Amino acid sequence: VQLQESGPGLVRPSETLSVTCIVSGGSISNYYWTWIRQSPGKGLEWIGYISDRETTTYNPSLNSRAVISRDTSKNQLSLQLRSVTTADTAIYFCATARRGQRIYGVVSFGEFFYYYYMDVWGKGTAVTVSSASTKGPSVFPLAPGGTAALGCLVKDYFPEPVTVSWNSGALTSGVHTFPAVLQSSGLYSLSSVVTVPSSSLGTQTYICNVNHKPSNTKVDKKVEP
Amino acid sequence: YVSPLSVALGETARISCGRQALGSRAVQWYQHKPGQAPILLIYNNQDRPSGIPERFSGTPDINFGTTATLTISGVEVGDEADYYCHMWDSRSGFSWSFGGATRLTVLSQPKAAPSVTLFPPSSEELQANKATLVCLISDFYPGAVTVAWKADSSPVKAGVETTTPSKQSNNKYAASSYLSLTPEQWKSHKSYSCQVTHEGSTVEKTVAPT
Amino acid sequence: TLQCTNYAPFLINELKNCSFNMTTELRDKKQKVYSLFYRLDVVQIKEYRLINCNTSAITQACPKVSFEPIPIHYCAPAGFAILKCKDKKFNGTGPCPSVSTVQCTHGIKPVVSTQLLLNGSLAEEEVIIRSENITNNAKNILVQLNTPVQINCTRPNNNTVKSIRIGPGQAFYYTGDIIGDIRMAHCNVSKATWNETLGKVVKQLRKHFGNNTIIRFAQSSGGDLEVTTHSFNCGGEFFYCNTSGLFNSTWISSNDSITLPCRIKQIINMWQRIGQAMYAPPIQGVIRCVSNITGLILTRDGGSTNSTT
Amino acid sequence: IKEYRLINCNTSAITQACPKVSFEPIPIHYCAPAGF
Ligand SMILES: *[C@@H]1O[C@H](CO)[C@@H](O[C@@H]2O[C@H](CO)[C@@H](O[C@@H]3O[C@H](CO[C@H]4O[C@H](CO[C@H]5O[C@H](CO)[C@@H](O)[C@H](O)[C@@H]5O[C@H]5O[C@H](CO)[C@@H](O)[C@H](O)[C@@H]5O)[C@@H](O)[C@H](O[C@H]5O[C@H](CO)[C@@H](O)[C@H](O)[C@@H]5O)[C@@H]4O)[C@@H](O)[C@H](O[C@H]4O[C@H](CO)[C@@H](O)[C@H](O)[C@@H]4O[C@H]4O[C@H](CO)[C@@H](O)[C@H](O)[C@@H]4O[C@H]4O[C@H](CO)[C@@H](O)[C@H](O)[C@@H]4O)[C@@H]3O)[C@H](O)[C@H]2NC(C)=O)[C@H](O)[C@H]1NC(C)=O
Ligand SMILES: *[C@@H]1O[C@H](CO)[C@@H](O[C@@H]2O[C@H](CO)[C@@H](O[C@@H]3O[C@H](CO[C@H]4O[C@H](CO)[C@@H](O)[C@H](O)[C@@H]4O)[C@@H](O)[C@H](O[C@H]4O[C@H](CO)[C@@H](O)[C@H](O)[C@@H]4O[C@H]4O[C@H](CO)[C@@H](O)[C@H](O)[C@@H]4O[C@H]4O[C@H](CO)[C@@H](O)[C@H](O)[C@@H]4O)[C@@H]3O)[C@H](O)[C@H]2NC(C)=O)[C@H](O)[C@H]1NC(C)=O
Ligand SMILES: *[C@@H]1O[C@H](CO)[C@@H](O[C@@H]2O[C@H](CO)[C@@H](O[C@@H]3O[C@H](CO)[C@@H](O)[C@H](O[C@H]4O[C@H](CO)[C@@H](O)[C@H](O)[C@@H]4O[C@H]4O[C@H](CO)[C@@H](O)[C@H](O)[C@@H]4O)[C@@H]3O)[C@H](O)[C@H]2NC(C)=O)[C@H](O)[C@H]1NC(C)=O
Ligand SMILES: *[C@@H]1O[C@H](CO)[C@@H](O[C@@H]2O[C@H](CO)[C@@H](O[C@@H]3O[C@H](CO)[C@@H](O)[C@H](O[C@H]4O[C@H](CO)[C@@H](O)[C@H](O)[C@@H]4O[C@H]4O[C@H](CO)[C@@H](O)[C@H](O)[C@@H]4O)[C@@H]3O)[C@H](O)[C@H]2NC(C)=O)[C@H](O)[C@H]1NC(C)=O
Ligand SMILES: *[C@@H]1O[C@H](CO)[C@@H](O[C@@H]2O[C@H](CO)[C@@H](O[C@@H]3O[C@H](CO)[C@@H](O)[C@H](O[C@H]4O[C@H](CO)[C@@H](O)[C@H](O)[C@@H]4O)[C@@H]3O)[C@H](O)[C@H]2NC(C)=O)[C@H](O)[C@H]1NC(C)=O
Ligand SMILES: *[C@@H]1O[C@H](CO)[C@@H](O[C@@H]2O[C@H](CO)[C@@H](O[C@@H]3O[C@H](CO)[C@@H](O)[C@H](O[C@H]4O[C@H](CO)[C@@H](O)[C@H](O)[C@@H]4O)[C@@H]3O)[C@H](O)[C@H]2NC(C)=O)[C@H](O)[C@H]1NC(C)=O
Ligand SMILES: *[C@@H]1O[C@H](CO)[C@@H](O[C@@H]2O[C@H](CO)[C@@H](O)[C@H](O)[C@H]2NC(C)=O)[C@H](O)[C@H]1NC(C)=O
Ligand SMILES: *[C@@H]1O[C@H](CO)[C@@H](O[C@@H]2O[C@H](CO)[C@@H](O)[C@H](O)[C@H]2NC(C)=O)[C@H](O)[C@H]1NC(C)=O
Ligand SMILES: *[C@@H]1O[C@H](CO)[C@@H](O[C@@H]2O[C@H](CO)[C@@H](O)[C@H](O)[C@H]2NC(C)=O)[C@H](O)[C@H]1NC(C)=O
Ligand SMILES: *[C@@H]1O[C@H](CO)[C@@H](O[C@@H]2O[C@H](CO)[C@@H](O)[C@H](O)[C@H]2NC(C)=O)[C@H](O)[C@H]1NC(C)=O
Ligand SMILES: *[C@@H]1O[C@H](CO)[C@@H](O)[C@H](O)[C@H]1NC(C)=O
Ligand SMILES: *[C@@H]1O[C@H](CO)[C@@H](O)[C@H](O)[C@H]1NC(C)=O
Ligand SMILES: *[C@@H]1O[C@H](CO)[C@@H](O)[C@H](O)[C@H]1NC(C)=O
Ligand SMILES: *[C@@H]1O[C@H](CO)[C@@H](O)[C@H](O)[C@H]1NC(C)=O
Repeated sequence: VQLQESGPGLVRPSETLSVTCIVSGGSISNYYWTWIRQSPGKGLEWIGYISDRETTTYNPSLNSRAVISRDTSKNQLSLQLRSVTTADTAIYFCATARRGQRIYGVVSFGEFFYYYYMDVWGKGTAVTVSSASTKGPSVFPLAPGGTAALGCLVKDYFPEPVTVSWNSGALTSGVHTFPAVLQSSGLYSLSSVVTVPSSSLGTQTYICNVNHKPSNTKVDKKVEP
Repeated sequence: YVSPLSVALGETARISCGRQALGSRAVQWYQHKPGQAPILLIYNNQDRPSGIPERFSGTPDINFGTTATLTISGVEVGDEADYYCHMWDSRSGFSWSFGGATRLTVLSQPKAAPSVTLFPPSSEELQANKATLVCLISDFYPGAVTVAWKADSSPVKAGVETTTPSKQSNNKYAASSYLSLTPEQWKSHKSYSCQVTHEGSTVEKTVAPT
Repeated sequence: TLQCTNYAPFLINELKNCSFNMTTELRDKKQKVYSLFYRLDVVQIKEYRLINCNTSAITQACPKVSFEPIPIHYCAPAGFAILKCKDKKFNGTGPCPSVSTVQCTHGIKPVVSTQLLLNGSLAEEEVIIRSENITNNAKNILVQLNTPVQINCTRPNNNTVKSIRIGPGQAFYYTGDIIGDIRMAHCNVSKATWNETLGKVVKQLRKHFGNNTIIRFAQSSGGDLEVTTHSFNCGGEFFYCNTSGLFNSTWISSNDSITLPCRIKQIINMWQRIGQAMYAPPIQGVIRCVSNITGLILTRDGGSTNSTT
Repeated sequence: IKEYRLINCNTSAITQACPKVSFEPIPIHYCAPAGF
């Protein structure tokens, strides 16, 4: 099974966050499904889950602010969190959950317990809780061992994340997109470079595909010396 | 939340559970690497999903008074990560918490040298009335690095914003430093330099307005 | 006065953790200690008290003595004698054709028990029904089995004991906190053998009530907690077993071992004794005793309509 | 433990000898019954 999240990426404080998780390659109807988040400088927090009977159960530490649902017609799991605050900023993961039984004695004496385990997970989706509007990144080319270095500056965007691609597939390696820097302005800037042959220069072509979905913005840059 | 552990490369690591079970237990072990999705390594105390290497193992609950432990034999640089022990027992109730993470570090980890690439401001950025020098540092281990900018022979104190080093998909670290100038300041000096000191050794790159 | 809370992680199940003051060995000095009580021993007014403290005084059984019944021979003095009936089909009073004489009886185990009789002597040939007025319901009914059924009784809970000194020389042994799982005491009885035994008893029962009459079995429905349950002793602890599983049947014309729930009480007044009660000291470790059910004690519901039920 | 306690109070209970009785040992004759 495959899980892919989708999200707002930016939510104002006191508003309602919403994230969705599409499942492929297995039926939604026969499984339990759950949401987990990671907030910065904290650990993985278990939010709650939904049963095959569409019954929901939630961590008390969410304080009933969370609602989890299923839409079999789109095979999609969903989650809303109302009344968010900056602590609700987090990568949000959707996962499968299996029920197991730990039995230590007699069933009738109730001498057993249930536990769950998450065997399949999503990549996560970044969701930020912040006042400001989306800001598109101005992108600037960074001009060029028998190799040269080539790059694109992705300047002053908000919020994270930015996707960077080069020619799509052909430039897969050796290409390195560095972590971004959080400016004192609160803007983000990253860089993406690739190592190329000096002889290829002036004869070949390279551009970087810069995606800022929250902007949302789209651009390409032709790098030239 | 973080509990640091350091292990020599190629030996057997033993990660204790944060909690000791009141009653007979079902423990799950998750591996979480920064910026990636967590992985289920062990479920039901000792059971291993398909694809998880038989290098990892847990302690079975035979009712002996033995704490939940995660064993990793032949520990590799790729096993550097956080390990959480999800503990279910009969007298605790439904356990919402994953517990704290044991941060595993692999060690006598060779001391690789950093690679450094310095880019001058773009012709476009200067026509946009901005200038930023970009110093990229990659492929180093260990992760501690010091980056200093110089204008000619003197140290720039500001305009400098640097990312914290983090491990990349070749298990080595990478960081970037950005020095933003005004175009007139850029044309002002003969040269700017990005100087990186790693493990006592110092290397440097240089660019000039042209 | 005991300040008590429920255990706290009780999913489906009673025993309570209490704290209280206690006189130490010095009269003047006091100690605050805690003990675990099965909730039969305490009652409330969270504040609690022991059940016994308004009815009678209490004394603690010495730890050394054992409650494991051993055969005892009753002897008559010289000049007197004991006559022993060896008639197999002996129906409970009457003339015994085959009689032998002894100065002392055989080893009789003083097994303290309720409802079902334990570790006794088995009647040869047919199972034997002994009463005093068969048409009368008020008088109980004694049953002696020919085949003993096997009953395995265990207290799974890991009981730990501590010793707190409450006065000069005096030392109370209290139930420490349990280590490991919380399981309730129980008793197993092979359903096959118990169904055979129950069959054979009703065969001999119908000899006194005409021949295809409806013979059903129901639970105890009268009297106090101490009498309605199969009370007995095992390893030191006093078990109060609910026997609803066995006596839930109706007769006309895998292993599947039955399981019986047992509660535990440490304050006891057996044989209708009101006055000086006993505190059964807690027993360290897990308990398991295997016993025989050699007899039974039954009672009718009343004048029955006679050939009706 | 200036505070003190009696040595015995943690080992056993205690009782006071009556004043009247004397601990002055007197000759005692051990006798066997008739036939022995
Ligand atoms: C009076 O009579 C009373 C009743 O009449 C009686 O009460 C009984 O008490 C006993 C204990 O005294 C109870 O016994 C326990 O039984 C548990 C359940 O056992 C059954 O189920 C398991 C597991 O099966 C599931 O998983 C497997 C995975 O392979 C699947 O294949 C199965 O299909 C099944 O999955 C279904 O069920 C799930 C729910 O459980 C569902 O979610 C799922 O969707 C599926 O539908 C079977 O493996 C058992 O079979 C084995 O045992 C039988 C004998 O019973 C053998 O004939 C057979 O060959 C097998 O060996 C069985 O069918 C046990 O789990 C439990 O034992 C564990 O707990 C104790 C302590 O709490 C541990 O000390 C012990 O080690 C066991 O732990 C192991 O398993 C856990 C949980 O999985 C692990 O986390 C743990 O680490 C440990 O693993 C280790 O051991 C494994 C082998 O056990 C080994 O594989 C591992 O590699 C590792 O080393 C315990 O035995 C019994 O239930 C009571 N009866 C009732 C009705 O409740 C009472 O005692 C009598 N009184 C007397 C006599 O005085
Ligand atoms: C119907 O008939 C059947 C058949 O007889 C009955 O089933 C029997 O029931 C017996 C009593 O209920 C039970 O006997 C007990 O067995 C325990 C386990 O036995 C094992 O060890 C012996 C060797 O000692 C082996 O031969 C045997 O094979 C087993 O391996 C014993 O441990 C029990 O002894 C203890 O309890 C009795 C009270 O019942 C005490 O008098 C005795 O001193 C023992 O207590 C000490 O040890 C325990 C250990 O946990 C301590 O907790 C406790 O504080 C005591 O420790 C103090 O004293 C020691 C010694 O002075 C000292 O060193 C220490 O420091 C402490 O101060 C007991 O013997 C039979 O096992 C059982 N038969 C079978 C086959 O299973 C059935 O009950 C009958 N039905 C009914 C209703 O009664
Ligand atoms: C020392 O203390 C212990 C414990 O603290 C005492 O043990 C308890 O004793 C009390 C009363 O003595 C007893 O309570 C009764 O239990 C009966 C059996 O379970 C109940 O049937 C009875 O209920 C009736 O009385 C209630 C008022 O108390 C009414 O509210 C209720 O509706 C019942 O009344 C109906 O029935 C009667 C009789 O048919 C009728 O007249 C009425 O009109 C009405 O129809 C009580 O609840 C406890 O059960 C005992 N506790 C335990 C654990 O056994 C012990 O008695 C004290 N010692 C001495 C010497 O008194
Ligand atoms: C009730 O109270 C009365 C009085 O309050 C108790 O009587 C006293 O009991 C204590 C201990 O029970 C006893 O103290 C010991 O006396 C021994 C004999 O004189 C000493 O040899 C012993 O010393 C060892 O233990 C000390 C720690 O307590 C150490 O500091 C010391 O170094 C000694 O240890 C060495 O020796 C041991 C054994 O060889 C060895 O393992 C060690 O490694 C080390 O080498 C104690 O001082 C008093 O003497 C008793 N008082 C009187 C007046 O007789 C009574 O016991 C209490 N009742 C009960 C039931 O306990
Ligand atoms: C049955 O009741 C008895 C009452 O006598 C009970 O014994 C006591 O239980 C409490 C449970 O809170 C114990 O208190 C704990 O003691 C430990 C060790 O000293 C502390 O670390 C604990 O502090 C943590 O938890 C607090 C909860 O609010 C937090 O605020 C705090 O920051 C810590 O995280 C806690 O104070 C107490 O020690 C025992 N008493 C004795 C004498 O042992 C017994 O546990 C109850 N039974 C069961 C099964 O729980
Ligand atoms: C009921 O609960 C109690 C807990 O209060 C429990 O008692 C514990 O049992 C174990 C035995 O199963 C005891 O462990 C032993 O203790 C002795 C004395 O300290 C040690 O010598 C033993 O060491 C051996 O085992 C080691 C294993 O690593 C070896 O390394 C070593 O070389 C020895 O071979 C062992 O540790 C434990 O001390 C008690 N605890 C207490 C407080 O008494 C009891 O088992 C439970 N009851 C039942 C019936 O299970
Ligand atoms: C056991 O059975 C015998 C039958 O042999 C009973 O003895 C008879 O009892 C009746 C009353 O029930 C008397 O009228 C007869 O005189 C007795 N007959 C003989 C031959 O003695 C005996 O009562 C039965 N015992 C019980 C407890 O029912
Ligand atoms: C419980 O019943 C069993 C039989 O089910 C008894 O075991 C027999 O004991 C006698 C001694 O009276 C031996 O001669 C037999 O050989 C035993 N049977 C077997 C199959 O070995 C046991 O003694 C009874 N327990 C009691 C009365 O405490
Ligand atoms: C009570 O316990 C005894 C012994 O622990 C049980 O006897 C066992 O029975 C099974 C077959 O049902 C045999 O495989 C074992 O070999 C027996 N054990 C021994 C030591 O002989 C008996 O079945 C138990 N009774 C109940 C009702 O469960
Ligand atoms: C012993 O177990 C039986 C279960 O069979 C209990 O019987 C129940 O009692 C309640 C009233 O207390 C009735 O309303 C239920 O209908 C009974 N259950 C059934 C299945 O008929 C009984 O109370 C238990 N006895 C004790 C003393 O705890
Ligand atoms: C012990 O006695 C004191 C009075 O000094 C009281 O306050 C306390 O509640 C008592 N202990 C318990 C467990 O109630
Ligand atoms: C005993 O049974 C006889 C038989 O008819 C009956 O007459 C008598 O009243 C009964 N005795 C008692 C005390 O019930
Ligand atoms: C009842 O059945 C027994 C055994 O078959 C038989 O001996 C007896 O005659 C029957 N009684 C009547 C009244 O038919
Ligand atoms: C025990 O009695 C209950 C109540 O009528 C009934 O539901 C159950 O089937 C009975 N058990 C057996 C084994 O007959």
